Formats: sequence, C-alpha cells, structure tokens
Amino acid sequence: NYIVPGEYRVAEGEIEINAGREKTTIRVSNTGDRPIQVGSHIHFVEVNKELLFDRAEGIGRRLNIPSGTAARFEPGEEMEVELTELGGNREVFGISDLTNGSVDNKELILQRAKELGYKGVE
Amino acid sequence: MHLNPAEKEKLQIFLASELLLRRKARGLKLNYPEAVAIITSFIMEGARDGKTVAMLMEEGKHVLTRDDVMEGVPEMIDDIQAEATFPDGTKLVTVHNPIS
Amino acid sequence: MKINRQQYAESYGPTVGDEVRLADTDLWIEVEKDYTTYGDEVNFGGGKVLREGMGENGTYTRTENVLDLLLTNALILDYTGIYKADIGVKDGYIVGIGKGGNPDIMDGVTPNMIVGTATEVIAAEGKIVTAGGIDTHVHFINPDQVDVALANGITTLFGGGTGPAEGSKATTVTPGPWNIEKMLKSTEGLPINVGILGKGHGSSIAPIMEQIDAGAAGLKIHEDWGATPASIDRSLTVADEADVQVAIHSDTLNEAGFLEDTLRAINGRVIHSFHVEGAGGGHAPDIMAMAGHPNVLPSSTNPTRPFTVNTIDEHLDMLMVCHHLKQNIPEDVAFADSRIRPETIAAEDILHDLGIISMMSTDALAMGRAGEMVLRTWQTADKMKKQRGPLAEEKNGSDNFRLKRYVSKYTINPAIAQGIAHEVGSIEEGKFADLVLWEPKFFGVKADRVIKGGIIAYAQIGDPSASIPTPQPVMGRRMYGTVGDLIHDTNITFMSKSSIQQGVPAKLGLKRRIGTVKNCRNIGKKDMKWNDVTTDIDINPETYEVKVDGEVLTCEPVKELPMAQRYFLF
Ligand code: NI
Ligand code: NI
Repeated sequence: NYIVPGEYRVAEGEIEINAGREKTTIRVSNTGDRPIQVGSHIHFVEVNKELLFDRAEGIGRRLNIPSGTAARFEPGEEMEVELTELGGNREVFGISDLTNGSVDNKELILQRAKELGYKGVE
Repeated sequence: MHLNPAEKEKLQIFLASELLLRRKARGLKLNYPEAVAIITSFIMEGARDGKTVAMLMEEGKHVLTRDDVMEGVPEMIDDIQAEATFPDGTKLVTVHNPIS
Repeated sequence: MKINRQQYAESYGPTVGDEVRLADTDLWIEVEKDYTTYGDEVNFGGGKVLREGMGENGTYTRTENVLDLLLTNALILDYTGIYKADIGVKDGYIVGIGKGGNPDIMDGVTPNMIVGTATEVIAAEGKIVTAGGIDTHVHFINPDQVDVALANGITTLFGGGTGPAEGSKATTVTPGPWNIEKMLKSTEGLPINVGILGKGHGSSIAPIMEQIDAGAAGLKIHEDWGATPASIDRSLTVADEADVQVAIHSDTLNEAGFLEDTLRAINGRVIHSFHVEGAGGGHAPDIMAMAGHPNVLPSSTNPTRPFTVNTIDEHLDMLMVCHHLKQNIPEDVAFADSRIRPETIAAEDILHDLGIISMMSTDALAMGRAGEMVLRTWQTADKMKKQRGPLAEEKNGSDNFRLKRYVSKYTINPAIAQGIAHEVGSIEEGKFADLVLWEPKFFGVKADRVIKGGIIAYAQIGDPSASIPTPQPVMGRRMYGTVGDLIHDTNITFMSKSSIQQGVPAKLGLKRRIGTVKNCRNIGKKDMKWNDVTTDIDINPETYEVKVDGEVLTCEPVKELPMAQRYFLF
C-alpha cells in the first residue's frame, strides 16, 4: 500500500458553509471599466460604488462563498451572486464608512450610500 | 572573489547536487534532499548557461523521473524554486511538480 | 453551498473525522473535534477574511480582547486531544484555544480571540501544531547543540554541563555555586529554555543545598560521582526541602548496593530515573525494574529507541570507546555484556507502548542525540503498531490513543517531572507560547517553524537574497526571536524557589524570563499523562528476560525505519 508522506485520508461527505442562515440571490453589474473582485466577508452594501445592484439587499449580508475566496466582475460584466447573512453582533464598522454600527439601520446606511454615489439605492 | 551571502550559500547547493549525482551513479534511488539538490543546481547552472526562465521551467520537469527516486518523493516535492543570475540579472525559476 | 471534504482540507486543513499520516510512518491521527464555524474560518491574504471591518475588528485597542498573534486553522496534537482550532497568543502566552476573528460579523468567536490592529497572523492550515519538546536529559557540552535541538522541535533543555569538560561530558551536572552562576550567565545567549542541575553528591547537606540556592533547578545523581546510598539520600532530602527534582543514573557496577539498596535509600521519595532501560547507565542488569514503582518517574534516552538491527553493534562499540574498554581485558567485556542487552532494549519498546516508561529524553552528546528525541518517539510508536497492532483502546482506524500516549512522553510528562508544567509542556491556555509547526510530510523529522514565547525563533526557510523566502537553499535558520534583546523575552531560565527569593537573577544581571520550579515532590507515576502504569517488572539475572504480569516481553529488531533515509542528506 504506496506511502505519500503526510497525506490526508478525508472522511466522506461535504461541509455545508453558513448553515441555517438566510440566502439571497441578486444581480450585480460592474459598470466600471476596470475589474472588481469582492471577498467573502466584506459587508456587501459597502462594495465599490460602480457595482450596480439593489443596495438595500446587500445590507447585513456578505457573499455566500467559501471563507477567503472572492467573486470576480470584469469590466461591464453582470452576473448573479448569492449572499448570506452576517453573524455575530451584526454590526459593521469602517470599510466604506456607510454603517459604523448596527446593520439594522437600513435607512441611514442607504442615505449615506446615496449621498456618496454607491450605485443602486431606490 | 568578493563572495556575497547568497553566493556562498548557493555553493552548498552545487555541492549537495554533486553528492547526490554520485549516489545516483552508483545505483541508489534518491531521497528528498538529494532530488531537490539535483534539480536546484540544474536550474542555477542553466541560468549560468544563458537559458531563459521559460526553458528551465520546461526542462526542470525532466531532470529526474519517479524511478530515479524513492517511493513518495515525487509527491513530497510540489515545486522547486531557485534564483540565479541570468544574462539579464537575477530571476526566479519555479518548477512545478518536477518529478511525477 | 457545500464544499467537498478533499477541497475543504486542502484550503483550511482537515476537519472532524479526517485523518492525516504522520510523515512516512503508518500512523494515522484523526481530527476529534473542531472549534470553527463552517464558513467563518479565519485566514489571511489578498481578498481573505482577516481584513479591517471583516474578520479583523477595527475598533478594539490591544487590551480589549485583541490578540498579539493568531495561528489560524491548527491541527493540534497534544496530550489533551487531537483537534482543530485557532490558537491565540498574547504577552507571550497561549491565551485562547478556539475560534478567532471578529465578533462584529462572525459567529462563534472566542471572546478573547479578537483579531485586531495589534494582531500578527501565522497560517497553520494544513500543519500539525504541537507543544515544544521538553528534553530533561541534556549535557551542555557544545553550544552548537541548541540549533540541533530546535530543528527537531525541542524548546526546553534541562540538564547540566560547563562545556566539554570530562565531568560534563559524562554527567548532566553543573557543579557548585560558581559553575552554576557562570552557566546561568552563559544561558542568557542560548535561544532555548533552560534549567540547570547541580551535583547530587555529598554526605553533608550544605555542599548540595548551596547549589540550589545559587540557582540550580534540580539535581543529578550519577555513578561517576559516586551513586552511593549517602549521596542518594542527601540529594533527596535537599530536594524535598527545596521543591526541585532529582534525576538518577544509578550504580551500574552494583558496588555499594544492588537495585533494592538504591530503592531503600530513595525510601519512597519521588525521583526521576534516567535511561531506565540501563544501556545509558544503571544497576546491571535490572535497573529497568525501577519503572514499575509509584514514586519513580521513568524516562528513556534515545539511542536505544527503537530496537533496530544496528542498535547492539553500535552500542557495544560506543560503550567500549567511551569507557576506553579493551576487548582484551575480560572484565571489560563482561562489563559491556552485562550493560548492553538485547533483552532489555526489546522490552523497552513494549514498556513504552504500555505506558510503563513515561518519558523520552536525548542524553545529548553523552550517549544520545540532541535532535532525535521527537524523531525516535514516533519511530518507536510506528514499530509498535506494526508489531503489536493497534492498542485495544483505539477508534476507527485512528492511532489517536497511541499518538497521545507518545506525544506525552516528550512534552507534558518531562515538564510535570521537573516542576515546570505550569509554564510549558502542552498547548493549553495560560501556558508559555512555545509552539512547533510541522508539515505532515515532515512531522517529527524537521520542524517548519518553532515559536518561542510568541515569536518565531527558528525556521526552515530559503534564500535570504531572493524575492520570496521559499527558493533554495531551504535550511534551519535562527529567526528574529533569537536576535538582540528579544532572546531574553522569548526564553525562560527555570530556577529553584530559594534562588529566586534570594535575588539571584538580579545579582547576576539575568534578563531572561525567570520561571519557578515547583510542585515536584508530591507527584508520582500516577501523574504521568497516558503513561501511568505501575506493575511488577521482573528482570531475570541469568537470561535478562523481562516479565510483566507473568509474560515475557519480547519483540524483534527492525531492519528499516520510517523518518530516516527518505529525509536525511547524511
Ligand atoms: Ni547517565
Ligand atoms: Ni547523560
């Protein structure tokens, strides 16, 4: 039986990520002329201004993709992504300075986003 | 000679590769450190010969085969990396899965 | 969304139920539990999770539950379990074993394991992390021995010596107040934890005791200084007052007594019995019978580990050359023949496997290899699995039981025996962050990175002039923890309570962390984790056969070992 030093023998099955959290599918479009790549754990409403999508649907959420991976949008590309819910205290500070507190303050987050030109606020 | 730190360290790779080649020439299946040394010194000497980085990335996958080395050695070596002075200055060569 | 297990393990290291081979042995360890929250794993890099506002908290100051260092995704192999967790370090100590990141947005974050602005990250995904090895049989003979120990994952050296003096070349002894003070001063420049043993010899208390008061952390009784009933007795009286351990290399020659006389001098008091099998030294031929007693903490040294086809030949000659024996003088050969025994060495493999010998050690440069304590521990476990089959107590196909029994021999048990397990010897919260990362392919052979007091001290790393650190030649190198004044904060000098109370550190200008030796007179064999068996060991005086519970303990020597010619250049 051929020995590969330090090899894994993984169990059977699959690992479900972000289990028991609500999922949401939204369409997003890169309206800019340069590539945008978005990581798994960035508060989705605070992504680059040029990404057009329903900003309200990004609040309190992030990409539902394996921890440490990212979704890529080429210049002009539109595609669907799936989001999952933030966890913990469901508070976000810094990043684009749109939340700085609870993600429950949707009107305040959307006001700041609209005033600063983050595309896609109603 | 004006040897700098890297020049002297790298002399030891050459030496380890000479040692390993002698071992291979008397019939032995090479181990991990021996295989790494032979492929590393091959790359450095290929840079000194004026080959390109792209040539060495191809050639590096054919220096040693699985029957040259002990069981499991192919799978221990995911890549081999070496920096050497090409005709155009220092460059990095990475040989992916050199032995299969 | 789901990730298949192979992919999961490649990205984040293995998770519950997954198994990992140790080097090129036949031994398999299985993840028992996992502290993560699937999907909120911590990781570091471009577009990765530990970034401000995300898995890194951008609000808290260092004092507000933020770590100095997070080791992400470690597979911990320890006496306390074999399991997956993040490891959080702060002020040089392990403060949290659990799940690290940011409570803002992640579930399941251990409260004092916040990754903040103050946090450094070490990616342990795909690595096995263990405590630093505790070697309690060190001869301080050549300072080049320290890197040799660090490269095989040893982080604490307990022993004695003044360099290549004949006293120190034979015995783990730094004799008397002045030698002890000089070697404490020397110890300021060694990038490893150290504890110094004084000469456990004398017939009056004062000469012995003054060594402990000067800064020794314990004592060594060795036959080359006279391992007599008096020296045994006085050392143990000093030890019991001072709260330090005594190691013994007994009277091989049976000059003043046989094993039963040494046991009667000990009189039920706690003692560490070095190289208990006896090829390293001890009453011929039955010293290994010490390992059945409740008040003995038994260790092996490493050249007999495990029993191989070259073992006897190499020992017979080693013994002859270091004692200047002559194959011409019959007594010399009867002596060698009484000391180097296939019967006791074979049985030492099996006593390790049964939990009867609790500890491993090197005997570095006196009759043992400084960089092979960890190495030979696993080679022994592998040989025993092949010859004795998995222990009854095992699970799936895991070798988890044996692995915890054997990791315990060179981590927690030596620490317990020497009165220093409050500081070192295991990956537990509240203990010093002496941590070894291993690639599974190199497990127990060559350490990836050795962390000392929360800063890397030693690493296998490549060309310093390159664009990246991985290009050849990759070799063991001292890291920034060893440089300048940082060598003081990342290493511990372990000393007696009386030398610390008397202000020896200040008298000598010692800048290293000072660790207190304590709680070593009220322990026994029952305190040796996973290796706590007491029994009647019988060693036949004529044939040297070893019996335990009426059964002969025998096994064959092997021609080949794993963790050997696949790895080493020489
Ligand atoms: Ni000894
Ligand atoms: Ni010794």
